[PDB]
Amino acid sequence: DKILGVAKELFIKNGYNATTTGEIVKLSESSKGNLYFKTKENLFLEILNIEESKWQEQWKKEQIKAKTNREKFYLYNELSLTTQYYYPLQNAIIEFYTEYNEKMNKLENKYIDAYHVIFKEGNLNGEWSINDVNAVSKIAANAVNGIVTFTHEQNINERIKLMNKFSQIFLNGLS
Amino acid sequence: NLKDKILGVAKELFIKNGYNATTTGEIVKLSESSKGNLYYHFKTKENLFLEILNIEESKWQEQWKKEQIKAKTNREKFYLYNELSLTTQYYYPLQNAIIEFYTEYYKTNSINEKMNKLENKYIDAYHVIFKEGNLNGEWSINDVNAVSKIAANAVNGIVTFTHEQNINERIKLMNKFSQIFLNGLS
Ligand SMILES: Cc1cc(N)c2ccccc2[n+]1CCCCCCCCCC[n+]1c(C)cc(N)c2ccccc21
Repeated sequence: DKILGVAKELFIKNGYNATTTGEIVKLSESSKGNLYFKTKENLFLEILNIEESKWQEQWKKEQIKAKTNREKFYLYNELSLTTQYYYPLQNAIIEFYTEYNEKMNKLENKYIDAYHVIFKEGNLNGEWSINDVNAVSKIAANAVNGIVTFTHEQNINERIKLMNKFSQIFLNGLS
Repeated sequence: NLKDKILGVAKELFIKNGYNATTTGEIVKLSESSKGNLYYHFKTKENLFLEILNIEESKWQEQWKKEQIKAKTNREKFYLYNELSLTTQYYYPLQNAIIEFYTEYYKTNSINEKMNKLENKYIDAYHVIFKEGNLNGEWSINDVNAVSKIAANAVNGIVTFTHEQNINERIKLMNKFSQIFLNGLS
């Protein structure tokens, strides 16, 4: 945990490659032997799992505010911009994909799961008629991740504005 | 020419060994130039890499001006541009030295300003697609500058975060997105 906490801080601030197990160990005393997650990957892939969940929990605690699935969608994407979980590691996560199908598969599904529920319960609630949810969930998720990640610099309220103009276009698109 | 040769050699070096690993001395010696001349044209490795990127955007835009003839309507151009963005990046060699470079100088605003200059140039492609689409009545976007930024960044996310998939599927999705997106505009 002293490892897992320092890593997150190092992976968020500096890169994936730019923070190595040398600097992580020196950051939390616990000697290199203690770091045995097997590889640097495993350490990192474990953090993503943690953070993806800390987000997914926060989303459940905050989705009550949404009455309809339409609102659930809008909101989920809005919250993605503001959260302190997962989405601030996406630079690392990108840098990770270049530098290297396993525990990754269980994450990518947990990552799209929030949209799966929304679109599934959305068909049950009759708000739209999407027939291939897995496609639309992976699309929506990644598009959103794009809007969050490829604008992390400019004014936060513009960001929120853009994401909502997105959510509108997308949902309107499905229906 | 020694500006171009520096750029060209630098590009290959970056492609070959990444951004961080490539030194200025390498670029210098391999291009039969000088640290002095490199400094006079680019000041830093960071800027040198930025001009490499400026060129690559210019080259990209040229591809698009030629490639977009295969797309008659702006609806078609939107579909295409997104495919290209996905496909052409899949085998883009600088893409790794870009990721490296970005996830390093994005906290620095002097650089990040110049990188948005670049990224805005990419967004411009969508701005044109949407604008001409308004003029042709393929759709009615009142807020084009926003919709462009969205399209571009939605496609970037699809391009970048899909990674765990087969390349024939990604195209399927990217086109599905292209479909869904356009069909929520009118
Ligand atoms: C040649 C060429 C070839 C292509 N297939 C191509 C495809 C799409 C766009 C440009 C292309 N170009 C042109 C490439 C010119 C360079 C401009 C793009 C770099 C600007 C930074 C973009 N960026 C931002 C904003 C935010 C991020 N978190 C981030 C993370 C990782 C990587 C990039 C990031």
